[PDB]
Amino acid sequence: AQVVAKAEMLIRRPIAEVFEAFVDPAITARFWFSRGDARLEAGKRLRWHWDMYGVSQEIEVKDLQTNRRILIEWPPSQVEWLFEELPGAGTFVSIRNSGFVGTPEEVIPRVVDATEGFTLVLAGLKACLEHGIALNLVADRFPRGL
Amino acid sequence: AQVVAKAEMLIRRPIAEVFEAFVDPAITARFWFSRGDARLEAGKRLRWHWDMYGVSQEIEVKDLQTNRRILIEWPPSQVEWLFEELPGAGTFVSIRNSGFVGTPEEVIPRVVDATEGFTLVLAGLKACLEHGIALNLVADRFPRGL
Repeated sequence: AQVVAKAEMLIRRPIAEVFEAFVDPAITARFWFSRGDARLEAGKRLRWHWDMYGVSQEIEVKDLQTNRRILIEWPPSQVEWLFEELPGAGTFVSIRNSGFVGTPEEVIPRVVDATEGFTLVLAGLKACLEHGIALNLVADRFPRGL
Repeated sequence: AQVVAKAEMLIRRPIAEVFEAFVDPAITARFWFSRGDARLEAGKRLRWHWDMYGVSQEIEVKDLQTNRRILIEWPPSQVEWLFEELPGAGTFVSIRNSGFVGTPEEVIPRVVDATEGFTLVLAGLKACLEHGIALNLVADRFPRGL
């Protein structure tokens, strides 16, 4: 029974726009990381940077199906995005993160943190695309002086 | 040693306003449930309603410490809010939900569901108090159709 961190949300915009919001880093940087090196494409390695932490990460696009699926791997934890149209209303986005190894008891906190983090990604996505607002959920989860 | 679903977030408003957003259902309903049939007080038995889902839950306020802590029980799962002034930034809010039973792949999907759910509460809280916007995360998490 694979242990999966999961977050899902309806985004009330067309699927081509909601999919592009994860492919084009100039959009993704409105709600998730600080900057990304390039557009996602199948088989490509690239870096995502979180300037407000100390952190960047090289990722590899393992699968990219337009308006349907994104699978990326960190060099073997993986994160899958699935996009389904809800006709007339928008795009239902589902994020699943797998690859947690260890005692289940050491993984419960890791699964908690990943679930909250991808839930933040979707809520920021929604505020950005439906309201034009930068909610700053990623930065404000870990404020200075914490 | 207990399993906790948990979500935390900085809300950039004064602690008294951030605390009151959970005590007054005319405020809480802007980002979480549909309605609540009383203001929270120590020892009160209360119902909260999610009319969009046809669901309602009776809750008991076990502890209410003004601007510091709320502890609610459902008939026994418990949810704790802690509120802490980050003087140079705002109000850091932490939600911890305990009362998961079983220790395997039985509790992990439920701690995931709960972590996602309380993360949505805090992002909606942030959007409502900092931007005055109803993000509608709760209703749009389980859209009818699909």
